[PDB]
Formats: sequence, structure tokens, C-alpha cells
Amino acid sequence: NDISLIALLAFSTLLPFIIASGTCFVKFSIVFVMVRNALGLQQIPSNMTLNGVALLLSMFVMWPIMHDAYVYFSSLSKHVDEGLDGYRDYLIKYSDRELVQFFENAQLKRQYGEETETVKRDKDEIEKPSIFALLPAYALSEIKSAFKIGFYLYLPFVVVDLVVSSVLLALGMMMMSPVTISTPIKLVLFVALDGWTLLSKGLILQYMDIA
Amino acid sequence: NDISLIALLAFSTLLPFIIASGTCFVKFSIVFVMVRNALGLQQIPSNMTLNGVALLLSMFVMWPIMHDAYVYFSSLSKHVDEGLDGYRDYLIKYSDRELVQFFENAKDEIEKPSIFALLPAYALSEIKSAFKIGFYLYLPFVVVDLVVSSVLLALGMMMMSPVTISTPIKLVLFVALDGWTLLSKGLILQYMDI
Amino acid sequence: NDISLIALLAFSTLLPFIIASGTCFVKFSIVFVMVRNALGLQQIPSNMTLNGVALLLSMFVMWPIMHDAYVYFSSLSKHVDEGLDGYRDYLIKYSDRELVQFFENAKPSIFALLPAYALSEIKSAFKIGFYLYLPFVVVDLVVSSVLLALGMMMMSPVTISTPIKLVLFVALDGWTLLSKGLILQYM
Amino acid sequence: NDISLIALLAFSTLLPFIIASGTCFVKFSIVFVMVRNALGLQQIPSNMTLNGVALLLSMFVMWPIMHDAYVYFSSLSKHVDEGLDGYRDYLIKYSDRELVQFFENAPSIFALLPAYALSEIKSAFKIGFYLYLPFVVVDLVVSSVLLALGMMMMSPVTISTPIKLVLFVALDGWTLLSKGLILQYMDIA
Amino acid sequence: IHHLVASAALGFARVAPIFFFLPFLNSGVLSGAPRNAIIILVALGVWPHMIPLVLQEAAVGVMLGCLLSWPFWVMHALGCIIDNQRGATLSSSSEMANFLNMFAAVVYLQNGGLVTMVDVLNKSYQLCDPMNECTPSLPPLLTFINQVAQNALVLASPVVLVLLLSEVFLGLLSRFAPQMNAFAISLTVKSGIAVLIMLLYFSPVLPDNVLRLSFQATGLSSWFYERG
Amino acid sequence: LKEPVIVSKMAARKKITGNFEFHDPNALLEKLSLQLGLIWYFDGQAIYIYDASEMRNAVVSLRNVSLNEFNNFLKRSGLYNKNYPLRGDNRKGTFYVSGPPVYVDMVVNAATMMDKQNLGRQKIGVMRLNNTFVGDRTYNLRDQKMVIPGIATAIERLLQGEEQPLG
Amino acid sequence: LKEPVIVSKMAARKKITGNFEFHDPNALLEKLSLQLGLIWYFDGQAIYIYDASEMRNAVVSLRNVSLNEFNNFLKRSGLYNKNYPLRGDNRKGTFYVSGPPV
Repeated sequence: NDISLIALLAFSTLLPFIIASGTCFVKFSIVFVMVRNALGLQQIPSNMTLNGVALLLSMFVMWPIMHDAYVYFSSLSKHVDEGLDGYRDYLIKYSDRELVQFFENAQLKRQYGEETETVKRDKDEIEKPSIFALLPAYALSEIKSAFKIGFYLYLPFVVVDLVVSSVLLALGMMMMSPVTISTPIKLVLFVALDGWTLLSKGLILQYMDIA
Repeated sequence: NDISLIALLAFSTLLPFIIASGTCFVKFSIVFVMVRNALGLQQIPSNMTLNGVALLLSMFVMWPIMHDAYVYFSSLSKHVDEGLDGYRDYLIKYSDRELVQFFENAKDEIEKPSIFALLPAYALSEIKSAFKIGFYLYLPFVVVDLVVSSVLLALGMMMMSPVTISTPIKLVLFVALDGWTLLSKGLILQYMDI
Repeated sequence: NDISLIALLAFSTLLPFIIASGTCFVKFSIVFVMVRNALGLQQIPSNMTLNGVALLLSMFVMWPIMHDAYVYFSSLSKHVDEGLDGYRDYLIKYSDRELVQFFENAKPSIFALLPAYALSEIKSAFKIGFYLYLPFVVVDLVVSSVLLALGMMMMSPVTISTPIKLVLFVALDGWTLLSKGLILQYM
Repeated sequence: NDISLIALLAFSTLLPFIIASGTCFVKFSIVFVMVRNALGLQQIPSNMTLNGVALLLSMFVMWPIMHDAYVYFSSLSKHVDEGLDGYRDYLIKYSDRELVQFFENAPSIFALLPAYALSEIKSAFKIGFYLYLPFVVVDLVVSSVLLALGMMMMSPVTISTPIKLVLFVALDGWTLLSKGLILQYMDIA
Repeated sequence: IHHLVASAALGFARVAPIFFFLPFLNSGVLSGAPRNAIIILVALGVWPHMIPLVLQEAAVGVMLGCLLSWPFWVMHALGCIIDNQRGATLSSSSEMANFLNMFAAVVYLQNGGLVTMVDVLNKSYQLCDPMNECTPSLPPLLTFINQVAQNALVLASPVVLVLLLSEVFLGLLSRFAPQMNAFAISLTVKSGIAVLIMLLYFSPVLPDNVLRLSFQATGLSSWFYERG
Repeated sequence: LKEPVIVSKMAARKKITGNFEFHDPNALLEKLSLQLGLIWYFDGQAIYIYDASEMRNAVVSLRNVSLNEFNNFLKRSGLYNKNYPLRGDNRKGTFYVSGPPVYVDMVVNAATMMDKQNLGRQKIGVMRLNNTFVGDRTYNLRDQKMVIPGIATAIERLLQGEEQPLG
Repeated sequence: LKEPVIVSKMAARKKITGNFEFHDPNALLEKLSLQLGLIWYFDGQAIYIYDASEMRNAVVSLRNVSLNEFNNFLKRSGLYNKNYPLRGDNRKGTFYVSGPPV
């Protein structure tokens, strides 16, 4: 059965391709790395780990949506359209409206010509966009949303670093790196606030709900 | 055995996903680099031997768990849950009970929770506990970093980096205390009693 | 074949883990970098030469041990604990006894000899490196205090200190004396 | 043949060393950070920009050499020795012929790259001193007007760096040496 | 089928430097596992339809990445002069400029942002499509270093002049009594005045200039021409 | 309406508002299907509702059953819908059907399952001869016998072998 | 109802609120299955309840037995349901079923 391994080497790269590009794993990996750079650590906690924990929470959320593509399973493309309504509806809810319309108009300008009528917002009631316009716009709308969370997370530590570098200049200790003093007292702000049980508590509640 | 070499290479890329997340290697490797950064070292010893000592210490508590699965383990539906029941009564010990209910909803004696519901809470509980016991190690060194930096400032030598002086004192405070063996004794006694 | 070679590449996956954690190379690798940072030099020799010099010095006490494995050799499952005692007489000589007995409590086995030897080579390399750090703190303070004897309070001494640091290392010829010092603790 | 694609990994990891060795980027990247050390502010213009402009400037000089090698193209290895002739007439005009023959008698393609790079570090270090000279006049003429007053103890560096920084952009500095450095090499504008 | 690898390796060449340069797309916020999947989605999503073609398309990409990274270099250079005047940087002769760069990367990202970024990248293929020998147009490139420095200096012009008056007045305080150690007395207060003065114009002035210095798609013909 | 209603999810995105009074529902559904743009079908157990852009069509060939017989199967069963009838020749095998997807995929499947479902009894006849003799006649010319074949030997040799489709 | 009730997974997402009163429940279940949108089937041992979007149908052809000889099996076995009967010619092999998936 090695004649189908040429398609197995495509399906075992396409299955992580949707994971690393078009699902919720992009938001969790950016927030988890940016809170490592917010504290000021380079190697630890070893982002080989953080790409496993972000994949465990993303498979936690993606488990009911992917399973409907298995309860189902020119002519096969209209069969896979019926099998792919839940993923298109998940990508619509969390992508950007102003960005899908850009990828829709640039596609019509690409295919038919410069004299094509520009699509506006008022298609959104009954007409649905394609899967090739949601998929590039969803990745950018979660880069924008994860960078929005990471700036807020970034701010308290910078408040710690700018007072530490001020009191080491009040005393005559200008030849002293403030990293070696701030890095203990930047770590208490993450364990007295138990932010590991707060970021994962909130990022799940953005996509699902309790009770 | 060409149907089994894929089952061997995928197992050899599946154990780096499990050992790096769901064992005590997470708590072990973080403190070795936090005590590496507390002294003021960048390249010593390496990134490789610190995962070697932590892996050898990681199987000291996992080999009594792995032997129970080797003796025990469409009939493979309920065959796997009791082969991992010796791993899932360990994951309820070192995780948060309110957090695993947050993943189970989104008694415990009559029904153990799902295995995919408490492994992320075990990972977040060991990263949090490693950050807590990692903050403690920093404090003694910070005291001997502020003393020499304020003794040279008692003199007129404000243009003098104290990193060239603090680095001898920081690694006699770690070898007169016998630091490297002391952390590994407390890491073993926190999981397996003597 | 492919599986008989992939199992040899899985052997070559394990070989950097043993050569980096459970042998003498743990001791040799620390001291060359601790004297690299001791002289006021940031990166200037290499990270590749020092890891090749310490490895070529590390095989001098390893090849007398591992030649008996070529001499000696589910039949192979019980023989590997039989013909591996030559490495265990090396891991019982330099490892502390109570650290071995603690790992056996929580002829002794090899799995307890690996981290007890590894956790002792780092401490002994730190003790060697402190004595190497000491003759350079004195030259760092006596050249930074005769400027304070003058009106040179805005003067970083690290450009006058650095030539005396390495001329006090080539006068004591501290690289070959350190390699010859680390060999007589094993041979 | 996967060895021919491994040779592409012999290209993607070696092209930063050929640009840093035989391309005129060596002259621009030295003088750009040398004037930055001359100003007294070691974080502006922030080396990502100084390497971006120095790479785009050298991609205007290397383009008439790389284009003629494309329109042209040991038996089939006798095709490339004529392809590198456009780079070989370039490596004689800016290297000295007391170093060209010296790595030969002990023009080859391997005997001119260690001589061209040493002639560009030499031709960059004596331009940066001329650039260094006005600034020393500035921080020697602002440090001496304090000692004429009763300011013998105040530090002049925090006064020297704004009066050196608002003069260099007001006299259009960074568009005067970026022009004068590319005029040595190509017919700019 | 098999030619789409070359049609996505030609898109990757142009898109990759821009990712390398922008502050919300570098290696600090985008690790190795999802990185090479986004740039093939964007490169396949912007396609309008031989070794040195990937170098020509890389040179157009480095010119586009510096033009899209134009308004963040000004805020970083603003922070390096605010942080330099108060102290904290003379140990080499930062912590403050990374805050102004992170702030401008969010206040640019909320209103518009990625729409004008992919609008510039999509209009780039309407003027410099490949196999037509586009080129980054040398005679405006020479004033690019000067423009960022000038913008940073004018933007930071209050805080430097106030810290200069605090140094003349504290230098005048030592002429009445030289036994003060007035070098280190000013070092305690200049880091509080460099925060109090920037508090009065952080909100009304600074989020306007990021939307003022942003490069748009209408100025691509003044920076890119074709040889053919 | 005394039946359940199954609205599809492509015709579930359109919206409606207003005060509606149900006093003649079978004419209200017929009017609203044309004002909104819809197709509907009632098979005897439920009412299916699709939007108009989901209407599919097919042409299917019956090898050995007429259209007028299949149309009497639909009239006798109860699936005959006069809004979407079967366009085709009245005594042939080919026709053209179009309508809702639950009506087309029932007519096609029940027509190809009526080609998959699709002899002569033997009979003995006695024919008396009034003006001739069955059997051979024999006479002699002084030593030799002559035999003349009758009517039952002439037709028996005519139908001998003869792998031929006689009807 | 003297039988257990089995409600499907898709028909358990709707909600109801009010004060109800069961004194003959087979007419109340008939009225609520039309007002909420539901289909139901009593097979002799339980009452299955699905929603109307799960009604499936099939066409099956009988080879060696007729429709009236299959309806006598459904009448004698008590699985005959007058709400969803079998549509087809009376003595043939092909007919048409539709209803709940059980």
C-alpha cells in the first residue's frame, strides 16, 4: 500500500498546515510567546512546550467542529462543500469584515478584469464569501487580536522596569544593569496575580462559554 | 515491517511531545536555567546537559509508572483507559481541581475525570510552581550583587562594572552551600519519599 | 536496509546525550569558558574551538574504557549488564557515595551513577573556576584604584586591565598547564 | 537528484558570506556605523536601518555585474570561468596589485577576494577619520566655554550631544555622505 | 500542479522581508511553527495571475519593508533620545523605546493598519509585476536616512530643551557653592522631569503622528520604476 | 398546515417581518414562495422548502417501461406533483425531470429501480386437415419402392435447426 | 405516558417555559410536536423524539414479496404507523418510506 504514500506525504503536511495557519492555534502561540518576552526570559519555558500546550487548548476547542467533517465522510468539490459548512461559519465569526471584502475584490479584479463591479458590505445577508478569502484574513485578524492582548499584558512589567531604572539612577549606580534586580520582582507580579490561570481562563471564554 | 516503521518513527516523534509537556521534566528543566541565570552565566554549562540531568531525574518517578502499563497493556477501546489509569491517578495529584472542572464543563472517587481534560492543567500547574520556586533562588544572589555594587560606590569608583567582581562571590555562595545537590534532593523528595 | 541504519542513527541520537552529560567532557567544557570570561574576553576565541579541544582531550580517558566493549562484544539483553562494568568502575570512582545511595533509595546500578556523577562534575568545575577567577580580581582593583589616586574618576579601567590579564596568562602559560592539570586527575 | 537541491542549501547559507566579503557592502556598513559612533548616540539610526540602506545601495552596484552574467549564460566548468569575467574586471579596479600577485606567486578568482576586502577596510578607515574631525572641534569648543564660566565641574556630554545632533540633520548630513559614497562606485543619478 | 511551488516561491521572496522588518510580525511574536504557513497564504492570496529573479524580488521586498516600517522607526528613535537624556544609556559610551514602539504598533493596528498594508502590497503587483525588471529607484533612496532622524528630532524637541534648561539652572546653582556634587544631583531628577513633561503631550499629539507618517499606496510610483 | 415543515439552511438566511394572519395557508405559502423566491414540495408526510437556486434537473432513460405507465405509478402512489410534471414523449423511454432535490432524487431512483425490476407460455394446437393426407405415400415399380413425403415431413424439415427469432 | 422517552441530541437544544398539565398526554404531545417542530415515533417499548430536520427517506424495491404482503407483516407486528405510511402501487415491489431514522 505504498502507492498512496505520495498522497500521505501531502496529507500529513496539509493537516498541520491548517493547524498552523487557519485555526485558533495562532492566537495562543503568539500570546504565550509574548508573555515570555514580557517577563524577559529567552530560552525558558522552552517554546517546544508552549507549542504543545497551545495545541492542546486549540484541539480542545476544535474538537466539535472537526468531528462534523467526519460524521459526513468538479463533482467532488460540490460534495466537499456540504462537508465544509461548520468551518466556514467558524472562520466568518472571527475574521474581519473589512479584510474579507478586500480579499474578495482583489480576487474578482484578478479573475475577470479591471472593469469588474466592486463588491460592498451589503452582500453579507444571503451571500457567503468563499473559503479562499476567509483563510488569509483569519490569520491576520488573530495576529491583530493577539498583539492587542499582548500590549496590555506588556504594560505592568514596563511600569516595574521604569521605576527600577529610576531608583538605580537616584543612587549613583549608573554602571549597574537593572535586569539583575528587576527580574526577581517582575516574577512576583506573575505568581501573586496567577496569570497562567487567567490568560487560559479568558482565552477559552472568548471562543466557548460555561454553563 | 514497513507498516511498523511508521509506527516507530511516529512514536519517536510522539514521546518528545509527551515528555516535554506531561511529565516532571517541565518543572525540572526550568529551575536549572533559572539558577543558571541567577549566577550570571550565559553559555555555561550548555542547553544540552541540563536536559540530560533533568531527563535522568525525570525517569526516577516515571519508571514506576511506566512498568504498570507494560504489564497490563475493536477490543482496544477500553484496553487503553486502564493502561493509563496509573498515569491518570497521578495527574489528579499535581493539578488544580477547580481548573480541571473548568475544562471538563466547557464525585471524583466514583468517576475519575477525562484524560484530555487535566493534562493542560497539569502543565500550567507545573509552570506556575516552577516560577514560584524559581523566584526564591534569585534573592540571595541579588543581595550579594547589591552589596559589592554599593561598597564600590562607598568609594569613588562609580565607573566600574561589578560583574567582574560579583561572579567569583556568587559561585562560592553556591559551592559552600552545596547548591546543585541541594536542589536535586528537594526535587526528588517533593515527588518520591525516602 | 533502512531499519538497521535508522536504529544506528537512533544510537547516534543518544551519543551526544552521553558525551555531553555522563562523561569527563562535562568537566572539561566549563573551565575553558570560565577562563574565557575571566580574562575580560567576550567571545573572541570561539565556541567551536573550545568544544573541539575539550572533546579531543575528553577521548584520552574514554578510549581506554570503551575498548573493552569492542573486546567483549534475548541473548544480548542480559549480557549488556555483564560486560559494562568497566564504565561503572569509572562512574563509582568520581561520584559521591551518599548521592549514589540516595538515588538507589528514592554493585550499584548505572542509572543512579549517571546524575550523581554529572551533578559532581559541575560543582568541581565551579571550584576550579573560582580559583581561576581570583588572580584577576586583584589586577582589576589595583589598576582601577591608581586612577582614583589621580583625578581620573571618569575612566573605565577595562582597556588597561585587559592587557595585564592575558600577559599574566601567557607568563603562567595557563592553557597547557591547565590541560596537563586536568589530565593528572584521571591518568 | 537531491544533491542538486542540497547545493541550494550551499547557497542560502553561503550568500551572507559572499555579500559580506566581495560586495561593496563592506565599505558602506563600516562608514555608516562609524559616523554613528562619531555623533555620540549609539541607538540611532538603529542598525536594522543602517543595514537595510547599505544592502539596497549595494544592490544597485551589483546589478550591472549580475545582469551580464545572466545574458551570457572541466568541460561544462569551462562555461562559468567566462561568466565570472564581469565580476573579475570588478575585482581588479578596486584592489591593489601589490596584494593581487602576492597571493599568487607564493589573476585568479580565489586570489583577489582576500585582497579586495583588505583594500576596502583600508579605504573605509581613512574616510571615517576625516568624518571624525569636525565633531572633535565641536565638543572641544563647547567644553571650553563652560570653563570660561564657573562651570568647571558640570559634565559636557549631555550638552555636546544635542548641539552635535541638531547640526548634522540641519546641514543635511545623511544625504551628503550617502551621495558621496555611491559616487565613487557607480554613475549615480 | 508542480509549477505552483515556483509560483509560491516567487511570492514568498517578496513577502518575507516585509515580515522580517515590521514590529508585529518579527521572530519575537511569531515562532517557527506557524510562520512559514502565513506567508504562503498571503503570497498565494496576492498573486496577480532563473536564479536572479528571487534576488530582484527580494530587493523590491526590502524596499517595501522599510517603507512599511517607516512610522515605527520614528517612535523608537524618539524613545532612544528621551531615554538618553535622562541617563540610563551612558554605560556604553532600551527599556523606554520598546514601550513607544509597542504603543505605536497598536495605535497603528486599530484604525486601518493591515488594510493599508496589504493595499500597498497589492498595488505593488500593479506597477512592478515580475518578468518586467522592477527596481527600487535610487534617487529618492538617498534621503531616507535623513527623513527619519529629522522626524524624531522635531517630535522629541520639548523634552530635550527642558532637560537642557534643567542643566543650565543646576549648573548655575553650583557657581554659588561648588561643594554640591551637582552632577549626581541632576541625575536623580532628570528621570522624573522626562516623564512629567511627556505626560502633558503623550495623549493629544503622539497617536496623530503615527497616522501622519504612515506610507500609503498612492506613493508607489515615486519609489518603484520598471526597466522595460 | 397539518404537516411538519423542513426549511433548508440556504433558505433559512432570508428574513421576514409583519403581522400575518393564517386563514388560508395553502394560498399563503403559494404566494410567499413567489414573492420571496422559493420552491416547495409536499410528499404526504412533510413540507420541504428550498430556495429557488437549489433546483436540480436530470434526464433518465427507461429501457423497457413506458412513461405513461410510470406516470400511472406516480398517480396511484401519491407522489404526482402537477407543478413539476415529467416532460417527455408519451410512449418512449426518455424524459426530463426537474424540481426540488428530494423529488428529483426520488423519481430518478424509482425509475432506475423499475428498469432493474424488468415470457411466453407454451401452447398446443390441433389443426385438422380437410383436403390432404398426413404421412407418406408408398408405391412400387416392379422391384423398387418410392416414398413421397407428406405435409408433416415438409414442415418438419423447414423448422429444423433454425436458430431464428420467429414471432 | 407509560413508556420511557428518548430525546435526540439535536432536539435537546430547544427550551420551554410554562405551567403544564398532563391528563391525556398523547394529544398534548401531538400538539407540541407541531408547535415546536418535532417528529416522534412509538415503537412499542419507547417514544423516540427527533426534530423535523432529521426526517430521512429512502426508496427500496422488493424482489420476492409484495407491498400488501409486507403491510400485513407491519399490521400483525404492530410497527405500522398511520402518520407515515408506505407510498407505492398496491401490488408491486417498489415503494417509498419517510419518517424518523428509527
